[PDB]
Amino acid sequence: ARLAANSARLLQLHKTVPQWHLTDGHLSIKRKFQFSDFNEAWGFMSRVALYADKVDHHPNWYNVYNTVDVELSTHDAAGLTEKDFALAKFMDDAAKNFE
Amino acid sequence: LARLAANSARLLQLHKTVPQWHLTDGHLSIKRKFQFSDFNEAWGFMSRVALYADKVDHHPNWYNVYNTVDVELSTHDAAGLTEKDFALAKFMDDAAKNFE
Amino acid sequence: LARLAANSARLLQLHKTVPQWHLTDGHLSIKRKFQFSDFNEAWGFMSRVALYADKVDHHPNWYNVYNTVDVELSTHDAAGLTEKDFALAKFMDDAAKNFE
Amino acid sequence: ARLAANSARLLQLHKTVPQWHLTDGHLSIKRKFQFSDFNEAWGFMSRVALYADKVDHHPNWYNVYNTVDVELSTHDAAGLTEKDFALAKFMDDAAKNFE
Ligand SMILES: C[C@H](O)[C@H](O)C1CNC2=NC(N)=NC(=O)C2=N1
Ligand SMILES: C[C@H](O)[C@H](O)C1CNC2=NC(N)=NC(=O)C2=N1
Ligand SMILES: C[C@H](O)[C@H](O)C1CNC2=NC(N)=NC(=O)C2=N1
Ligand SMILES: C[C@H](O)[C@H](O)C1CNC2=NC(N)=NC(=O)C2=N1
Repeated sequence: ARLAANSARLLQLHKTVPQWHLTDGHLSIKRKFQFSDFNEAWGFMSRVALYADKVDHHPNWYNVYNTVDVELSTHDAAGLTEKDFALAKFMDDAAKNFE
Repeated sequence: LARLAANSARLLQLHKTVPQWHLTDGHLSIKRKFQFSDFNEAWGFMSRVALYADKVDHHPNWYNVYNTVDVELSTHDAAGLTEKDFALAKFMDDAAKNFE
Repeated sequence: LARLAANSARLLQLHKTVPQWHLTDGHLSIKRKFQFSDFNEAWGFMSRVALYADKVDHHPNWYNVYNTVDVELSTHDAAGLTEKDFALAKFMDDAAKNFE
Repeated sequence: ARLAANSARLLQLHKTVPQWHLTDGHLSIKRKFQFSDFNEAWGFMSRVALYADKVDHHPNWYNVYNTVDVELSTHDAAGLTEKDFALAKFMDDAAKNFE
């Protein structure tokens, strides 16, 4: 179950994915990725897809062209869990390759 | 190419070909929401739409959660609908048919 | 898991479920060659197989040219066929069905 | 039509994609990509896919796990053309992100 706002464990995880913003009573984390074209954006998403289905944890993301806008939270626990941070972390790494 | 006009005859004609889609409001764009069994399908779906989109250089605004993919289409440089939006819409429906 | 043995009863039974596939030679692996209209389909196809493969951690050897995707499956750490190879094979056939 | 072996134009293109080997009477170019896992390999392939269908020119590639083994040539001209080099180049760039 579901990580608590300003919680010790929470802030400790959020340390490792600093570029992501917390909602709005710590119920989720958002971040907005920007890549050079759609081709890059897709390459990105593609890796995230493979990982997501693997660990059975999925993003809510909104792609337009080179933008990919993500908001993450554990549905089944109605807020943040460990899973959301492992995802955000993966995304951050995957996206780093494009810098 | 030239920005199509609301309830225009051209427009309504194309729309007839892609009936599952709702027009905004008015008639600035077209929405539809796909539902597949799982993520795996949804992605198989999106994957093909990706290929087509980069080909014809015209891209969706879609929002994916799990097995649902929620699209809204319109030519940005046209600030409304044009031919390309319906070209897309149709692919997309065909692509999505295979999962029925 | 345990390396399945040639013409073994277990083996033949699974194979019955995935009949379009040819066994090597002998019976170290299983081959099949998919043909779709275009590349776009083939990729839609591969895309889903990708998702599944990284999930179940068991991966194909496939060779893609355009609209044909040519697979050969076998558990490497087992140096022959095992359950996983047939799990795959079946997905793959289902995945590929949607394009008929 | 179809670039000629040791041709001036040929060697000049091949300069820009040095890591690729020439066949065997300059009929095509091969190269073997190696990534950390399949997840990376797919991210790679995914970008190459998008470009390929766009420029209507496709690879012959053979993926196993983290390996992707490519051989490129213009089918319709039975040998190398410009197209093969634009592809190889794209691949090289796409793959560079993983170093
Ligand atoms: C229960 C549900 O049908 C699936 O197993 C998924 C999809 N992946 C998921 N992703 C997220 N973020 N929360 C979930 O509860 C979740 N469960
Ligand atoms: C003109 C522009 O900079 C790019 O070529 C793009 C990106 N892809 C596009 N996608 C959509 N939907 N409309 C466009 O006008 C468009 N043009
Ligand atoms: C044990 C090994 O290092 C990895 O976990 C992998 C890579 N994926 C694999 N794929 C296949 N086909 N057989 C394996 O044994 C396998 N194991
Ligand atoms: C003629 C053919 O059906 C397609 O238009 C393709 C696929 N892409 C291609 N790729 C390569 N390498 N050579 C081709 O001739 C080619 N043509």
